Amino acid sequence: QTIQPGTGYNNGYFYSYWNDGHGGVTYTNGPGGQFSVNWSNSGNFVGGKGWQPGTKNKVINFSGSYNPNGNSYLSVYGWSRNPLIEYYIVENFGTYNPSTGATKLGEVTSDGSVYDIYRTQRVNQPSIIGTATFYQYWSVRRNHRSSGSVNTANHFNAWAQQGLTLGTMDYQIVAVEGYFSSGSASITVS
Repeated sequence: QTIQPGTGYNNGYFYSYWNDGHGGVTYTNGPGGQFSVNWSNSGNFVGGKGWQPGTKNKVINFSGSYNPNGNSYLSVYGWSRNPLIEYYIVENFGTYNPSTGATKLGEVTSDGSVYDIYRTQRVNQPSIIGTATFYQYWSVRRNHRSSGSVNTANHFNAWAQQGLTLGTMDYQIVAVEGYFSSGSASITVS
């Protein structure tokens, strides 16, 4: 169903939908691991389905239509505690590369493409544990796609070789994020 921001479980999967209050975004939970998002002149939002808690070796499958009209990303997104980390394994994006301004740590090959790895620090920003300071890890896919399989272990292992050591995994979802743009997406996670 079309819902206001919140989290929960729907048809077997965890979901999380958040927006900045700006308006212009419609999020709908669909059958199985499907979710749909339609936006027009939105603010900043994030919505998707997956698991709570996630794991360090989950192989995530996703398929569907992803049609961004401007700034947006389609990624495997989640958090870790001890250390507190917000991470993204970006599979596709619109007009803006999300790693812009981040520090490149290295590269990793996974699921048919090389990914560039970055890190950035968020100081006194909102998090799953409240206002805090933490790193944001990024794996950005070179060959954009809207369907496929993501072997999270390859990314976590690559990040570990670069110094990151994830601790307790919190939620882990396939998410569509939008940043003051428009677009449509219908994604199914499994």
